[PDB]
Amino acid sequence: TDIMRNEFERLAARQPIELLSMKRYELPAPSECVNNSMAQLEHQAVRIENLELMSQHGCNAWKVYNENLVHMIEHAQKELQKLRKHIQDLNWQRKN
Amino acid sequence: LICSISNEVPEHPCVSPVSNHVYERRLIEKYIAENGTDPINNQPLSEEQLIDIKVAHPIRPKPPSATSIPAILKALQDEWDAVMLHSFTLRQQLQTTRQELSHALYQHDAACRVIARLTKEVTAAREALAT
Amino acid sequence: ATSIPAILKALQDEWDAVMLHSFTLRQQLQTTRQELSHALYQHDAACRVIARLTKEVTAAREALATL
Amino acid sequence: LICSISNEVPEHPCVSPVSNHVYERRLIEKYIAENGTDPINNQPLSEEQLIDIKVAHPIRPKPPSATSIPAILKALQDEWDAVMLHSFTLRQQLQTTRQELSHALYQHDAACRVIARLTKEVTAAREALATL
Amino acid sequence: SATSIPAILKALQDEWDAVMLHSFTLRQQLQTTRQELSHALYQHDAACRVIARLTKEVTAAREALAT
Amino acid sequence: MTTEAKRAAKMEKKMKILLGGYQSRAMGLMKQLNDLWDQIEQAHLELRTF
Repeated sequence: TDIMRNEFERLAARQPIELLSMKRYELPAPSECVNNSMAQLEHQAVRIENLELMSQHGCNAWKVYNENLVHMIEHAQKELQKLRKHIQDLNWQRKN
Repeated sequence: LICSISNEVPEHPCVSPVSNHVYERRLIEKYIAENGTDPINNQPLSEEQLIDIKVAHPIRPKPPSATSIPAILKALQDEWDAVMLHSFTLRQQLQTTRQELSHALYQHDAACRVIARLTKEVTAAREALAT
Repeated sequence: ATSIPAILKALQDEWDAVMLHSFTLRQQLQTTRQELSHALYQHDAACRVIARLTKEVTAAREALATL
Repeated sequence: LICSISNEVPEHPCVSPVSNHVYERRLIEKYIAENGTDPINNQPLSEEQLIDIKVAHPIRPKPPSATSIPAILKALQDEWDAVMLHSFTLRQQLQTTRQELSHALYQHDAACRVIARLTKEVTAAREALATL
Repeated sequence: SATSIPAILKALQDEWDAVMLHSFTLRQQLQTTRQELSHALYQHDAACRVIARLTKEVTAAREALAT
Repeated sequence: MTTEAKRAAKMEKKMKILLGGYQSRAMGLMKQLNDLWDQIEQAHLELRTF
């Protein structure tokens, strides 16, 4: 019950083929390229800016996610116990 | 800690007041517009009925070796591969469960007829000893 | 039409359906597994009724036969 | 990860359904038994209204990572929304340079007519005086 | 459009590829308009030094005409 | 490209050294969570069975 999204998604999975991305930026060639050069400079600047931003977030946050992921994990295994205790009781009852 | 629709770790979790279950806002907002009821309990629920919750925020460490290039090419490609080959394999799992359902119920009803056939057999054999 | 910001908005809107579809597909997945599990357990449970019944029926035969 | 009332790491988290915030069950239970209210917003709340944290249901999740499709899409918003501000830094600075260039080229065009007349007048004064 | 989805992947690739160059071309033009502006400021201040010597040659001429 | 990507590679390798360890740390946690969510359903299913 979805729009166009479902038609191309089901076709991609059925055919077993992922849609090709931009295989351009990595290769390139020395000696149109004035634009391609100016793309690279801006991208590099963003990476430094993103790297600083990423490092800046990673630098202090690098472990913040881990702290949150440990609170998320322990909650599941508490449920595992609560389910374990009910079922055991039921089994015991049946046995008796 | 997770969303009860997609299997996400929500960025803006919101709880419904009819059934205490945390959903990611976008996914619960979509369900209410599709059909105005709670997805789990099938109880009447609206967009105003929801209550947004707050937490210390979730942090993902963007890989150190990251850029516009892998994020456009390699990472996004793997995400639509992993979505495609999983749901196709999940559709394969649902098809076999229904086939293995039919082998279960037939073998069950086959056993019922054996019991019914042996219930007439045993008590009449015991009755014959009484006679 | 061929801009940029709304393409990402469109990408969200189609994903919003993807999540809603995966939910209803999983509900029926697990809700059917409950019927599968309760049946298989109760089947092999009802199967042990026969094993018991067959051996008693058998005991009634040699008893009456030898008498 | 924290309890908002005490500030400890809660060993039994239960989320309220009036002010969305993760409280420790043993702490919030005593707050409700004191008076039927939510500590933050002071809205009415009972013990049955409070709900423990649970595994969603039957859909399996994975932790929040950079791979995950939704986290990757919200990343590309950060990319473009930051690059859009990068364009303002160059659009705003261009409107100062071209505005200073416009007044500079006007002062150049207003001045060079006076250089042309003094080169005329100082040579005309040398043409006049030398002949006499 | 109905547009194939594998193609929509390569569109978003091209559109980011285009915006990266449309941001680059707009920055090197800003640096060269400021650079060519700085070449005008040197000529502006160099010209008003050359007018001071030309005014002296006119002042020297007005003294000789009087004599 | 020279100035920025050299800074990027320095920023990356400085981050990577600190964060590839924290990535591995994070990845494990995520995997564990996923696994748990898998045991949760089997116990709920078996709870409703029993």
